[PDB]
Amino acid sequence: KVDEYGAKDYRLQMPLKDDHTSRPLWVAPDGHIFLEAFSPVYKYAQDFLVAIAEPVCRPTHVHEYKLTAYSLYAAVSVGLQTSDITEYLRKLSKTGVPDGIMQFIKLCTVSYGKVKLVLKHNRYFVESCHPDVIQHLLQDPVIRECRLRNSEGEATETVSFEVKQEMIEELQKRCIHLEYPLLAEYDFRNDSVNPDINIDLKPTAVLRPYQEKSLRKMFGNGRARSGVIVLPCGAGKSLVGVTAACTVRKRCLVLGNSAVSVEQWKAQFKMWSTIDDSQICRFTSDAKDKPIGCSVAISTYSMLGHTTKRSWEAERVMEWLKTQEWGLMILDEVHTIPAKMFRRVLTIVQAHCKLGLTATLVREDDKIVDLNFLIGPKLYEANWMELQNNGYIAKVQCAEVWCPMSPEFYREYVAIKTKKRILLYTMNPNKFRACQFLIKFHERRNDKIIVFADNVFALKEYAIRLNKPYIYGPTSQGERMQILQNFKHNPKINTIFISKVGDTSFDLPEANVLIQISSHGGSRRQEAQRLGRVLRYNAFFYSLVSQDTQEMAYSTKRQRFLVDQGYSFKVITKLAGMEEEDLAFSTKEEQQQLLQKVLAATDL
Amino acid sequence: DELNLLVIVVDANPIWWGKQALKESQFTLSKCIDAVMVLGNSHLFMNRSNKLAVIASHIQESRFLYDGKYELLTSANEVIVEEIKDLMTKSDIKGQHTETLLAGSLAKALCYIHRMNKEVKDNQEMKSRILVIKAAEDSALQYMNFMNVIFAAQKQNILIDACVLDSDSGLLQQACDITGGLYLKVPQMPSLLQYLLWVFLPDQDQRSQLILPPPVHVDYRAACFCHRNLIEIGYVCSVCLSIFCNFSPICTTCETAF
Amino acid sequence: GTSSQAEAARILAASWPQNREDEEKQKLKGGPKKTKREKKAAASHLFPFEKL
Amino acid sequence: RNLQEFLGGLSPGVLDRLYGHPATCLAVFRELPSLAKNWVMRMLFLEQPLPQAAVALWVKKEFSKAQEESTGLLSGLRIWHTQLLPGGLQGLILNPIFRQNLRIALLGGGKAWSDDTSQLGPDKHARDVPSLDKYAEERWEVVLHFMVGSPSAAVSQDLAQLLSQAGLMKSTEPGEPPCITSAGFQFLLLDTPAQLWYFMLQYLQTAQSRGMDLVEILSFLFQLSFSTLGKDYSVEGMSDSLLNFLQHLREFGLVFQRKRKSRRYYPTRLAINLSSGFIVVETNYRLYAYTESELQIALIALFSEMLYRFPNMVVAQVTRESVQQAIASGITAQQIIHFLRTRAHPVMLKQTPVLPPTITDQIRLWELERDRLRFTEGVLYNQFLSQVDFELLLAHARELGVLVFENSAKRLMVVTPAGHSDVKRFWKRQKHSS
DNA sequence: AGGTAGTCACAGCTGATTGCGCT
DNA sequence: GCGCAATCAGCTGTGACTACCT
Ligand SMILES: [Zn+2]
Ligand SMILES: [Zn+2]
Repeated sequence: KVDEYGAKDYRLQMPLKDDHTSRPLWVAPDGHIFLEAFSPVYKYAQDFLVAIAEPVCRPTHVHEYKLTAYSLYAAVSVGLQTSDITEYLRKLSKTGVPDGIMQFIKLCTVSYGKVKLVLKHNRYFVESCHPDVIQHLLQDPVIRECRLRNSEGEATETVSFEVKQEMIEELQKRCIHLEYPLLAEYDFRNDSVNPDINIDLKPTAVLRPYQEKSLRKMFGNGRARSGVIVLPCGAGKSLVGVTAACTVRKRCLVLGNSAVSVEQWKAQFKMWSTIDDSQICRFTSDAKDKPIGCSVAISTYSMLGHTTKRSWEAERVMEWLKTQEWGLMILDEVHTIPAKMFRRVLTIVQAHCKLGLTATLVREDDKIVDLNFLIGPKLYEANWMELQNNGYIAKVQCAEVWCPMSPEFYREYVAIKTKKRILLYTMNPNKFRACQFLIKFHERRNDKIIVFADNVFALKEYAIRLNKPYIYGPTSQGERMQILQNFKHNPKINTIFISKVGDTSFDLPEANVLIQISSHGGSRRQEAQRLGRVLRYNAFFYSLVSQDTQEMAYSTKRQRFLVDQGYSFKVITKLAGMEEEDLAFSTKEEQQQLLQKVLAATDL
Repeated sequence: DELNLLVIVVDANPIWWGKQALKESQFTLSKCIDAVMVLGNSHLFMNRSNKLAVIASHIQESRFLYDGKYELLTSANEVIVEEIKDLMTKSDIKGQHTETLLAGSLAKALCYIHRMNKEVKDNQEMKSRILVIKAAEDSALQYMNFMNVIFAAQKQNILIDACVLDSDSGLLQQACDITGGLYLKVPQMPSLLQYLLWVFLPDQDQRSQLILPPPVHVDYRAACFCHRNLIEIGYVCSVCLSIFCNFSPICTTCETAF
Repeated sequence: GTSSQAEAARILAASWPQNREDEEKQKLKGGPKKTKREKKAAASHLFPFEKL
Repeated sequence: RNLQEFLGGLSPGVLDRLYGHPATCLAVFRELPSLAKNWVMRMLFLEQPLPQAAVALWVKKEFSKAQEESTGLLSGLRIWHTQLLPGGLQGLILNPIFRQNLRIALLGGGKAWSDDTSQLGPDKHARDVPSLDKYAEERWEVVLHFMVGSPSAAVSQDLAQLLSQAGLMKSTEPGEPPCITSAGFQFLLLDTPAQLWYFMLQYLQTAQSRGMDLVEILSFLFQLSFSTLGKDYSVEGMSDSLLNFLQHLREFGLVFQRKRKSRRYYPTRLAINLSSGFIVVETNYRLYAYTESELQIALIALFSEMLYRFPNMVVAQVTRESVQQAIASGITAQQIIHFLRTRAHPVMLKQTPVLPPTITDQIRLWELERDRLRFTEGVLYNQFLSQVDFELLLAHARELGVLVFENSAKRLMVVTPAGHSDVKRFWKRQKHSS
C-alpha cells in the first residue's frame, strides 16, 4: 500500500512469523503465493498449491503462484473443503494469512454448488438446491429469454427450469457476473439412459505419475468435470485423452485443428484403446466411413461451424450428430477456442463433459479468461522443469544468438517504415551465414534439424540457396507427408524447412535442433509450440534475430512464457569458427546484389 | 575456496619405541611427536581453511589425538600432548599382540574424512590426504582389511603418503602406488622434520610444480588364505579368486559358500 | 576478390560486439584460469560448436 | 589495493621494523603464494644461503613463470635477500629477524602477544558473541548510513573528515552536510571485508598527518587479526597514540569496549576478517533477499526495481532500465556481479557457477549499451594537397602524442584541442621554411 | 491531448469445378 | 465416355499496422 521505493510493501499486514521459518510459503494480501523449492516439504506444498491455485512462474528456486476465483472453484470442486484449505494455508504461511484472503476465499467458495447445469433428453436445465436463488436471478433480463415458452414454473420434485440451447454461452457468461458460477458434473456411473459403449483400453499402455495425478484430479469423487489439462507435446497428451475416454465409457467426440490431426487421434485410439474400426469414424469429408451409428467420432474445427451451404452427405451427418448426447467431448489445441466461429461449436453440439487439451495456453487478445466459462477451470498445469528432470522430457538448451545488421541493409531498414522492413531483417546476410554455419555443424554432428521460417517469400531464396527440402504450405497433401516421412529414416537428408505449417500439433518426427528465423511478432504460443516440437543436453534450439531491429524486441517479448516455464535463453554473440570455412555471401558484391532482389517486391 | 585436510597416522607401537629408547639413539618418540606437531602447525599455517587430524595407532586401539606462538596452535599442541600422555601412560600390555593396528587407524581416518566432507559447504571442495609414519614392522594378518581400506581411499580419491622410518612395508608401498601418494624411506631419523616439510608438506596441486623423488620399487606379493604369508607363486581359484600356497583338490572357500 | 573477402570479414565479425569485447580482453586477466571448477562449468554451459 | 601492493611501496626500514612482531610475520606469510610458502618453510631451518640455480631447479620448467612471480614477490617484500656467496655465486637466505619471529610464532618462545588477561579476573559486564556481532553490525550500518547522509546516523567529525579525505563525499559549502560521490556508491557496492581493508589502507596512508607510527598500527592490526573471538585482552602496554587508534576502531565497530577508561577490549568478527548469503538469483531476473536491514534494501534497490517487501523477505526484479540508471550513477557491471556473487544464498552455491551465466551476460551487455558511442573532441585536418606533406604532419603529431585518429588513404587526421595550436604553428613554420 | 474496425501477410478448412488416364 | 485426383473460390484464424472522435 505504501510506495516508498515504488514497491507494494506488506510488512505490517502479515507479521505472524511465530517460529520461525519452517513453512516455505509467503502469501500476499491482494493475492499471490511464493513457494521455496529448496524445502523438505516441497513436494507436499507443491501438491497443495496445484490443487488450489495456478502457477504464474516456476523458476529453479522460488515458484510463484496466483490465487484466482476459478482456481478456488476448481479446488472446491475436488473433495477439499473450505475449512481444510484455510487451515492448511494457515499451517504453511510463515507470515500469517492477511485478512483480505480469508474473506476472498470464503466468498469464492460459498457459491459453488448453488447452481448446476444438467443435460437430459437433449434438453438443458439449470437446477438449484436452494429455491430462493431462482427468484434472485429471475429479474435478470438476459436470463428471461432462455425460457420458452416462459417456462411458467417447471414444477419438479429443488427448483429447475429449461434454458435455450443456443443461448447457453450467454447464461454461462452472466452467471459468474452474478456470483453463481455453473458446474459441469457428469455422474457417468449411474445414467441408465445413455447407451454406454464397450470401449476398454489395453492393459499395456502405462502412464506416468503426473498423468495419474491429472486424471485423478479429473475424477475426484467418481464423476467427471469439464476442465483443461496442459501438457507438453513431447509428453503424453493423447494418452491422457484416450484414458479419459475409456474411463468415461460413453460416446466420444474428438475435435482437432488440422485435417491430419484426426488421423493422429485415430492412430492413438487404435493403439491404446482396442476399439473395432466399425465404431471409430472420421468425419472430415474425405472418406465418410459411415459416421452414422458410431461410438467414437473424430473430426476437426472449421467444419462443424460452417455458415455457408454444406454438402448433402455432410448435412445429414450433422443432422444426425445434433440429435443425441455426447460423452466427454474432447477438444485439441484448446488455446485457439475463443474465436469468432470456434466458440459457437460448443453451442452447436450437446455434450456432458468437455475436456480440453493443449500445450501452450498463452494467447493474445486476453481471451483466455473467456475459456474459463467456455469449457471450465484450468485443471492441471504440468511443471516442465521437474518433468525434464525426470528424463522423460528432453532438456533443450535454449539459445538466442543474434547477428549484426550488414551496412548494405541497415540503411534501407532505417529508410523505410511502411511494413516493407520485414524482408530486410528477415534476409540479413549475417543471419543467413549464421544459419548456414549452424546447419553445416549440426549435419556434421548428425542431428535432425527443423528450420522454422515465416514470410515464405524469403524462405524460398533461403532454402533454394542451400538446395534443401522445404514446405511452402500451399503445395499438396502427399508431398508434405512423404517429405516428413522420409525426413526421419534417411541418413542422407536430415534437415527440413517449415513455413508456419508446424505451428500446430502434427506428426513431425523426433529432432534435436530447431532454428527459427523471422517468426510472428509476439506469438508466445507459436514459439512455445515450436519448442514443443523438439522435446520428447539431449537437444537444443536456436533463435536468430537481427540487432537494432524490431526483431530484437519481438524475441524479448515472446520468450517471457518460456522463462515463466523455467527456461533460460543464453545469448550467443560470436560463433566459433565462423571464418574457418567458406559460407555464402562471403563478399560484398552478392550482399549488395541481394538488395535489388529483396526490394523487388514493390507490392503496391 | 581451496580446503586441504591432512590426517597424520603415527605408529605409536610401544615395543619399537622402547627398543629405540634402549638403543640410546639420537631419535626418540618424543622427537617424532614434536616433528609431527611442527608439521601440523606448518600445514595449519599454509592456509586458514586447512584442517588437521592426528591419529595414533597402538596395540590396543587408535586414539584421536586431535606463550609467544599462535593461540590455536598452543591449544592444539596441548591437546595432542595430553592425549599422547594419556594413551601411553595408561597403555597396559594385556596379551601377546604385537602388530600395529594400522588398518584400523586408516579406517578411522577414512571415516573422519567422510564426516568432514559432508560438513563442508557445497561451494568448496575438500581435498583430503592421509600421511602415515611407520616405525614398527608391517602386519601380514590384516592384508585383506588393508586392501579394502586402500580401495575405499582410491574410490573417494584420497592420497595416502607413507614415511617409513626403519623397515619398509609392502602394504604402504601398494597404498602409495594405488592411490598416487608418495612413498619415502627416511635415511637419517633425526632429520625427519626436514623430510616431512620438504616432501609431504605441499598438496597434490603443488606437487606437480615441484620435483619429487621417484617412487621406490613397489612389490605386489599376495597373501595366502591359509597362511596369511606373502608369496610369489601360488594357486588361485577360478571362481572365488582365492589364493592358496599349495594345490588342493577342493577349494575351501567355495566349499564354505553354499 | 581477396581484398573484398578481408573487408567483408572485418565489417561482419567485429561490427558491434567486438570493438569493446576485444579491447576488454586485451585489458583482461591474460594469465591462467582461476580454478579448474570454473573451466568445467564453462565447458558444461558452452554449446558444442563453441567448444571446437 | 591489497596488502602486498601497500607493503611493496614501503621503505626497507619500515619492512624490517614490521618483522619485529611475530604476528606480522605470520600475516605476511599467509599472503604469499602457495609456491612461496613451501620455499619459506623449506628454508626455515637453514643458516646458510642457497644458490639461485639450486632454488630454481626445484620447480619444473613448465611452471617457471609461477616460480619467477613468487621470487619477485619475495624480493619485493624483502622476506629474503640475495647474499654474495663466495665464488661469484649469489646465495639466497631468509631475513634473520623475519625467520626468528616466524619460528617464535610457530614453535614458541618469548612472551605472549598480549600482556595478560586474568590479572583483572572475569569481566563484570562481559557480553556474548551474538551481542558483539549485533554491535558490530549496528556500527557498520550507522557508518554506511552516514555515508548516505540520513539524520539517523550521527558520527564524529573526524570520521566525516576522513571520509571526505577518501574522496567518497565532498563538502561544497561549509556547514551543509556533504554529498556522496560516485566513488562513494562504488565503495558501498564493495564487499564489507574489502570495504574494511580499503578504509584501513586509507587510514595508514593518512596516518602521517596525525603523527602516528605506521609500524605500531600495522603490528597491532595484525595482532587483532589473529585474536580469538569472544576473548578480551589488556589495553595496557600500548602508547597513547595507539589509544586513539583503538578508540577509532571501537567507533568503527571492529573492537568492542564498554568505556574509554576500560582496560578490556573484545575483538569482533569483523576484526578477524580484516586480515582477508541471503540473495537468491533466478533466471527470470528476480532477486529474493532474506534481509530486514534498510542497508541491504538500499544496496539492492540501487541497481534493481523493488517489487515486494515481506517482513523477512525482499522480492526485486533486475530490469534493463534499473541497471542503466545504476551504471549512469557510476557503478560498473563487474561490481554488481561481484556483489551478487558475494551475497549469494547457500542454496545457489550448489550450481556451478553460482550465478547463472545468462544473467551475468545480460548485465554485461546492458553495461555496454551506455558506451556504444565514443566521443572525442578534436580538430580535423583534411586540406592536404600532397601525400608527402600529410605524412610529415602525421609523424609530428604522433611525436607530440596528440593524434586521435588517422586515415592515410584519404589523408585525414584528428588532433586533440590542446595540441591543435602546436600543430598549427608547426604547419605555419613548415610553409614558411619551404 | 490519447485508443479500435479495416487491411495485409500467411496458413488452415471445406464446397464445388476440371483437365488427365484406358488390360 | 466414366472415374480419380489436382485446382480454385470462399470463408476463417493470428498477429501486426493504420486513419478519425471524447
Ligand atoms: Zn596356502
Ligand atoms: Zn574357490
